[PDB]
Amino acid sequence: ATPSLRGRLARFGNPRKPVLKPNKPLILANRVGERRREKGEATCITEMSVMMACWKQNEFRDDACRKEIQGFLDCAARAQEARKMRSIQETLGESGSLLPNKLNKLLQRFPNKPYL
Amino acid sequence: DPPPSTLLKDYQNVPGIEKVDDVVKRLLSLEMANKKEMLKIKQEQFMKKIVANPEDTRSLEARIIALSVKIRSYEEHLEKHRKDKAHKRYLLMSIDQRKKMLKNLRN
Amino acid sequence: KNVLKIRRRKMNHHKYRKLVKKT
Amino acid sequence: REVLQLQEEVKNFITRENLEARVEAALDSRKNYNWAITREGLVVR
Amino acid sequence: KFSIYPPIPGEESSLRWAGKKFEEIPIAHIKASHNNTQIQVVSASNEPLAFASCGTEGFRNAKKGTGIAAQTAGIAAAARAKQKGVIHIRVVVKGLGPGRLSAMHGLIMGGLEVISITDNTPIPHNGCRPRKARKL
Amino acid sequence: NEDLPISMENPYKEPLKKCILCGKHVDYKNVQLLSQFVSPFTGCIYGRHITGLCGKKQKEITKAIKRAQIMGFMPVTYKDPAYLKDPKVCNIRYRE
Amino acid sequence: PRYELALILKAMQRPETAATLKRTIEALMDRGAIVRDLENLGERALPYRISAHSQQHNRGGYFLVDFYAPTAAVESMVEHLSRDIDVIRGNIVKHPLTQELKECEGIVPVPLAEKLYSTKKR
Amino acid sequence: AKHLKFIARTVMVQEGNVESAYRTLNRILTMDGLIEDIKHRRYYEKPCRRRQRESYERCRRIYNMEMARKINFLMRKNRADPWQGC
Amino acid sequence: VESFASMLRHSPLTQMGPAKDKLVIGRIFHIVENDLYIDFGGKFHCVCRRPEVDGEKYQKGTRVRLRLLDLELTSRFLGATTDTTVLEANAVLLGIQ
RNA sequence: AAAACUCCAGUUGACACAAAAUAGACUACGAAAGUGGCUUUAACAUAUCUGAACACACAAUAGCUAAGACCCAAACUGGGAUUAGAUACCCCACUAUGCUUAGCCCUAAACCUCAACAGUUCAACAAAACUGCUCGCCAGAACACUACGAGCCACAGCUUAAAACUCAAA
Ligand SMILES: [Mg+2]
Ligand SMILES: [Mg+2]
Ligand SMILES: [Mg+2]
Ligand SMILES: [Mg+2]
Ligand SMILES: [Mg+2]
Ligand SMILES: [Mg+2]
Ligand SMILES: [Mg+2]
Ligand SMILES: [Mg+2]
Ligand SMILES: [Mg+2]
Ligand SMILES: [Mg+2]
Ligand SMILES: [Mg+2]
Ligand SMILES: [Mg+2]
Ligand SMILES: [Mg+2]
Ligand SMILES: [Zn+2]
Repeated sequence: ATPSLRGRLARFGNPRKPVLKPNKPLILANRVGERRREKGEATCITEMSVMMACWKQNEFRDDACRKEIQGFLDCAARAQEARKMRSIQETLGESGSLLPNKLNKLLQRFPNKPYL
Repeated sequence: DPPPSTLLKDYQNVPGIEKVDDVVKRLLSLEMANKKEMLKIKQEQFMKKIVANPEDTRSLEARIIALSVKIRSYEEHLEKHRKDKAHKRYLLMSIDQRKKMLKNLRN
Repeated sequence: KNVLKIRRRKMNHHKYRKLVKKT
Repeated sequence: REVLQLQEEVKNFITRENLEARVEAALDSRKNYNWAITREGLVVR
Repeated sequence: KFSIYPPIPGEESSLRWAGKKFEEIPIAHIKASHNNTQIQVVSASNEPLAFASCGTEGFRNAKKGTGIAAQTAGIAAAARAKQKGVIHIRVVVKGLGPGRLSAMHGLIMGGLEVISITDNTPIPHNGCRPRKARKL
Repeated sequence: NEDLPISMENPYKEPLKKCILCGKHVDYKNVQLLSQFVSPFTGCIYGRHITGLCGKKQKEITKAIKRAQIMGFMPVTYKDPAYLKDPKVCNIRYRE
Repeated sequence: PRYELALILKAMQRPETAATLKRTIEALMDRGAIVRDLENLGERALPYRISAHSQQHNRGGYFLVDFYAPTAAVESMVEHLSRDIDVIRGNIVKHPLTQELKECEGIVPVPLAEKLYSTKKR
Repeated sequence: AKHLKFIARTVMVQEGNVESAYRTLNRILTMDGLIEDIKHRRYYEKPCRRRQRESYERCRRIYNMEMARKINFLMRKNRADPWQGC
Repeated sequence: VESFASMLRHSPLTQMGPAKDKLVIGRIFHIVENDLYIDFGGKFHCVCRRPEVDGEKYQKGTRVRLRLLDLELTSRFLGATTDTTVLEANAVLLGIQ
């Protein structure tokens, strides 16, 4: 249930102070905003931290801690193919709903009618 | 000032008044009530005192009595709360309205 | 509307207040 | 009806002579004001 | 079966952690400011057991308010708690800084078992007036 | 002319919807109902979009909740754990 | 007007609780009230630690005094309750059963507001 | 400070999914609007700016619920082409 | 001769009342993949997903039963002066015959 | 980053003359300013309408006078950064002030820039176009929220408010 718009705007005949002051007219556009891009991630920090603790505790020797060096390398790899898969998934389809351009095609088929 | 033991305006026509308990008389009296009921009693006492028919409440005289008792109430309110500007404005506008209808009734 | 007339008056008032302070 | 209904209720008022017995009776008794509402307009006590 | 609601104190509760009830598990307080993260581990009767922070663990000025710094501080606090004999822990976090979940992960990697998460962030009901806006 | 339509008030008219408390008396001492309309974790009073209450009932619920909290009948910061078992009525889904 | 006094009292024994209730009621009748009823919601834990009269209280006994008082006695009753040291919290309010319930037809449906903007091209 | 200590804003971890419990708690605070209250109370929002922001949020809410209603109303017509060759 | 008002009175579309929760038989007249286009009479047709159970006796000309949630499916939106119609009614397919 | 603090920081317990999360997706009250923690008291003019810039009553914030309060914020100022300079933006500390009582001051982009009452269905942008009646106000720009005169608990003030010279536009 949307909030009402009965006496919310400064119009003629309204005995109240305006509730809302829109800078844009409250009319549905025939467009949908584009899909916003994801932000910075800075992955692999935990595995880098544990490798990096091992280094400080063992005077930087792989032949001591191959195991979490390998863990960091795997996490870096898995992050890179995860980036690839999320890029391909976003080019393929949006999760749940549809893409903004197909939604735009629907809205061009059914335009808003703010006039007569 | 009506006495605090005066009975309410809406309650002063019931047949059983002198036989009920004194706690009931106190309960329906004006001490255990508010200033709007006190003003109703004062206004109807004035109506019985001054006008021909106290069952009109649609004439110039009745309206002047109503604004006069409201003016009295505003004066008491300001005497306690000197700094009430809203009720000071209401008192001044009531004085002007009473003067207007006084002029109309005189003319 | 732009604020060019507001700007004219703003500088007028600023210079007037500076003059009064100076004298 | 208002005056008559008010008349019989005065018989159960607290006075100076009913004070200690009424206080003890109140201490023995207990009233619960809590009740709940359902999704339907129904009261669960 | 499971309830995310914590057990009420003065009632029967079958939930146990090494025989101990919910009400006497030690508590780790993580104040996560915008420039630092401070972890203090206390018992239920308020005996301090472990205290570590980013400045304690070596980061000096602006590297303090990072995830890795809070992880390091949480690891060290969990190490001191393990020396003092702490296994299970209840986390209470205060603040919205960068190292909140990082400090929780630091406790976990240090080797403590978190059983309940509480957010005690101070939100006034319009008390003191905060600083003026930055013209940034 | 006998088959022309005629003017009447609308039949097939469903009766107007009524809130759950509509016709009920909200009292500040009824901290089981007030706890129902208070949020379980942070003690926040819910809005119309969550409670599904009409405007007058939402106003009475708000005033009674604030009154009970300042008179020492209700906790402010949390719902009573003793009343965290009542019939849920508020259209809010925290868990997943 | 008819008032209701919500009274959170100290967690005490029966004679002390009876003595405190007696003191409060006779105070009310000396200030000029006629008392309708005494109700016992009972002893229970407080929602929060109420600190009153240099004591920290965790539990309390909840009582109601439904009564009828003249207009200018509520202030005196509040001052007496403030000076009493067995009252954790006393509050005098107008009566919910004296305020009357209005009958409701139901929630009225509100439509979508129309003619907010002109029908020009824009 | 005067309330019971370990009831408000407390979630319990189930088999050790502490990350899932933290997500749940963050979801509690986001749905009750506590997080945005904290972000907006880090610095003082002057009352005129508070009123501008609340009016803007309310207009944005009105537009977004209308837009979502239109989208959900037209997704049923978003089918395959019924009469392909025109 | 019979007047149009009499026609409208002794028309089934008027004797039906509101369309909501009224069981109405209809015919399938067009199919696209698994989107069956059913007529139920009245002005518009409805579109129903093919039920996967017994999904092969749903062909062109099949008699089905419908619940008819709506008759036209229109709605007015935020800036509009008239409402947005979809030229299609709403119904739920319950079965055959 | 530096400066600053280390009589510092974290947990717990006592604790306000300050400010009033959520409710608030509500659209209310008031003449306007304004009003959103709880309780109680008093209380929200006019049974035609318009109408005082020769009056009377109010009027955000800032400010003045005197006496208090002091968590926090903060003009000014000091210190640290920045810069060619930085009397700024950025960080820290602190005062006038914001609060209360009493008295002034009487101003706002005091603007919903859209007068009151009654009623009806196109210049351009904005918030569709109008009718009857009344009051207030306006008549090229700049000089000019100025000069002078007058009034005012105002004395670096407020209200009212020109002209000369200039331009052929604004
Ligand atoms: Mg604009
Ligand atoms: Mg230094
Ligand atoms: Mg007039
Ligand atoms: Mg005037
Ligand atoms: Mg300060
Ligand atoms: Mg100071
Ligand atoms: Mg104050
Ligand atoms: Mg002023
Ligand atoms: Mg304003
Ligand atoms: Mg104007
Ligand atoms: Mg006028
Ligand atoms: Mg000026
Ligand atoms: Mg001047
Ligand atoms: Zn209702």
